[PDB]
Amino acid sequence: VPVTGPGEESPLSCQQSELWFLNQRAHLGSSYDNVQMAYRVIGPLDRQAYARAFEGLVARHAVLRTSYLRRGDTYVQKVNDTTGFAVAFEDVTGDSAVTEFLRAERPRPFDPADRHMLRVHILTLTPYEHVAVVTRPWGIFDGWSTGVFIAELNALYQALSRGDEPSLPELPVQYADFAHWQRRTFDADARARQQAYWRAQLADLPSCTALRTDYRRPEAKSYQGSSVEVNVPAAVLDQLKRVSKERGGTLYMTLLSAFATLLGAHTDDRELAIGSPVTNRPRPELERLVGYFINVLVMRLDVRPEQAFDDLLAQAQRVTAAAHEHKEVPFADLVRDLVPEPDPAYSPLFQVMFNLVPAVALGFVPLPTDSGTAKFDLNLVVRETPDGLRGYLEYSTDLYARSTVRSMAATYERLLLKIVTQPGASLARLREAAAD
Amino acid sequence: VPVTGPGEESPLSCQQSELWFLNQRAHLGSSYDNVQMAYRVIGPLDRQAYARAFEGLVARHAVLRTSYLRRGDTYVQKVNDTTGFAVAFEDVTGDSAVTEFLRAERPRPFDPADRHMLRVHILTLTPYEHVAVVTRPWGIFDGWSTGVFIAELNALYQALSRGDEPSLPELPVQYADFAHWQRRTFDADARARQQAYWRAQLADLPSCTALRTDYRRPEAKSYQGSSVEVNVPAAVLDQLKRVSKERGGTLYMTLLSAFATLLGAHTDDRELAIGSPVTNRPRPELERLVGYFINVLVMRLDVRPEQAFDDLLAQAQRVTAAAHEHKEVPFADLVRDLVPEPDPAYSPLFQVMFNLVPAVEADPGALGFVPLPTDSGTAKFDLNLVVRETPDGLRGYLEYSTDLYARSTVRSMAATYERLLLKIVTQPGASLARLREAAADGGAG
Repeated sequence: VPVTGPGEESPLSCQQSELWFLNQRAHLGSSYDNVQMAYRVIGPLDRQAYARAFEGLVARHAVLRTSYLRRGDTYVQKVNDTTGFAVAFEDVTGDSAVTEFLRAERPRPFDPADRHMLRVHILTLTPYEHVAVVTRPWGIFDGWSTGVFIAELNALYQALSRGDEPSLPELPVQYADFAHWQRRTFDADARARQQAYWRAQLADLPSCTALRTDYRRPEAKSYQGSSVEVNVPAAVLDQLKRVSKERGGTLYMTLLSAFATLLGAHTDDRELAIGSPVTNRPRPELERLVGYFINVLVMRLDVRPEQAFDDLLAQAQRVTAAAHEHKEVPFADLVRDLVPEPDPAYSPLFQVMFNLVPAVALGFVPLPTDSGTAKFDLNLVVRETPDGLRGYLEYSTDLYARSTVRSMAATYERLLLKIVTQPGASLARLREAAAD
Repeated sequence: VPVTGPGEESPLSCQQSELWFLNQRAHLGSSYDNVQMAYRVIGPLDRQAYARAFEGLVARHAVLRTSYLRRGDTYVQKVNDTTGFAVAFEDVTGDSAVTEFLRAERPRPFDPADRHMLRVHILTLTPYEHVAVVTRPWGIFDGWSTGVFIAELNALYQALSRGDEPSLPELPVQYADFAHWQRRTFDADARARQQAYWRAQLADLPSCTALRTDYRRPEAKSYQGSSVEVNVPAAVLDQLKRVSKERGGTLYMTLLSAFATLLGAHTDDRELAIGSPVTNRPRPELERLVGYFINVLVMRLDVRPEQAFDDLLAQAQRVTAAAHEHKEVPFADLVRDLVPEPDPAYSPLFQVMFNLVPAVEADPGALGFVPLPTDSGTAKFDLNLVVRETPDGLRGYLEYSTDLYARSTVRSMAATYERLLLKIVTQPGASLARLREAAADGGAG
């Protein structure tokens, strides 16, 4: 319900506890974590109409035009009018020039006091070829919001180029209203209950995972990394979705179990802590908004090699269900409460992350950009697509070489198929089968 | 003379005003400016002997073992012992893996209160090939100190490889003794005089150059950049030296004049502010130390197109001669005095830098060295020409900000510079405009 008026300051969210400037690193830089999205537009493009489409898209969503102010010991979010935003134009010749311009564009600092958290550039190569550049800092909005952003941009441009009136569904509630609703629902009791549950669940947990690396762990993390591509065919993904249904779980649980089985071949521990970002949209009005609804949970999973993968999958389902009940407490609070002094050589409470994002005339070709960053030792971000299962494995170059991570992705691809074919075997047998 | 005892606190020298923790940037990080020196050691290397040679350097050179501790609103240098230093050994298979390892290791932080201010990695590739990574923060030692460091490393390694003992010339003084002398060798008057000279010399100057760029200038500098190669034949260098000695100047003056003439084709200002780093080692004792002895001086040149090149050469001689007499006050102090509020769009007090690196001065089973190209993709200035003298001619690169320039424009600028040098060689008394239009015969790139 609307509980926000003009000139009123709203608090933050549980998922807004790690935007980009609440996780500052001294040796890395404030803007090392910016998110840049670039597209190539093909065909006769009404450039002014496309700029107006971006203007209207910014004016439609209030997260793209919200500021952050320091009120004593805490911060508040304020909504600004779309006045001031403008799409910048530049004539660029060649692909290498575009790449160099993008590399120069991404690390430009964003400020908490910025009126707009977005930077839009249209690069004019030819009268028929253009490049659209979208840049934001970390913690602004997630992949769901990105798909909504792109779809609404395309619709509004199509409705505005040929002099028509744009027609898009009205957004029922604002993000600030959602934060206000969560504040009054989650004040002091459920927070304490979830914190106690995570304290008891994550008890007697090692501070770090004894994962074997190619290079010695430095006394301080550099957070420089790369990524390698992982691809799963559509038939294997369909078979995974089928085998997940028979066990009463979802595809995310099966894929997380596969990731846990992958990591047991490089560690001697029996308990693996795998972080995982999960969507928290507990209302019908939130499936359409643009914003950050993602929170991080640690999956404490027993990885004894002698247990059959069915038992592992059931244990993973139970752990996810128990964590899905306690997904409201921010991960930063858990880290600061359970690790008072973080060792600068590794990431707190887990060193491996798994992510699964749900499935989402001019021609559009996305421009891949490698940020060259790694917040964890490993990070799996996989996507659901009509032609299969596509994603990347983000690794740290302090500890790992490229070849080992590529082999890890390949054996993960083999492991998914081996799980599909023979789910009745144990983890040791599964890894032995996937060794070849 | 040595006036320092063990475990005694010492003040900071003038060239130490720019190490890393007094020139931090919020969005760049603490370790964006780390100087990674990497080179390939080819042939049979005694890896443990090489590590012992680096340790002997750390023991010999107290700068590589000095800590920096805050005492109030300043910093002091305390010379720790040689205990603690060790060489990290890693096994790397592949040059792309080496490049990724270098990119990851370079931004690893250094602490002001560390016991040793260098990281040495002997990346093992094959039994007869190695990569020696000497990563240090900015301001630890400079190019001349880099040459001294490399020569002493070679001497120590050649002494320790076989069953011999180290035999190196004894160092009469230490950098702490140099700092004590430098703080003694003024009565609060030299700083005032040099500050007054530099504030009077740069007065009535634009806060930024009106140079033409391919792209519009962003609100904040991204500090990303690239470079293009500059190459000059040996004969052209010899003729340039002949012209310089005929006119009563040096090679640096002629190259700076040529650089200023090149920049006139891309601007409408009648004056140019060009920054340049210079060596300050005013003692025979300091000529073989390891340390930081570089200050940055800015050269102001008039580039009106109706004047002959000889007038520009004379003006360059005058300004360079006057600059070397006032090369003690740090450039950071000049920036603080003359620039109250810096603009994040451009570098302060100058956006073009010209650098002339001083020149650097046989067993069957010796080792070969190949300096790995360390292009960090950083740019502190809009344009940065860095050249050095070699027996094969003149070598260097032209560093440009990627926020403003495409590669083709800077490549055309480099070609125009190399053509203008030859035009100057073959035409002594031409005019600036005539030289520019003669050097423009590049066929539009």
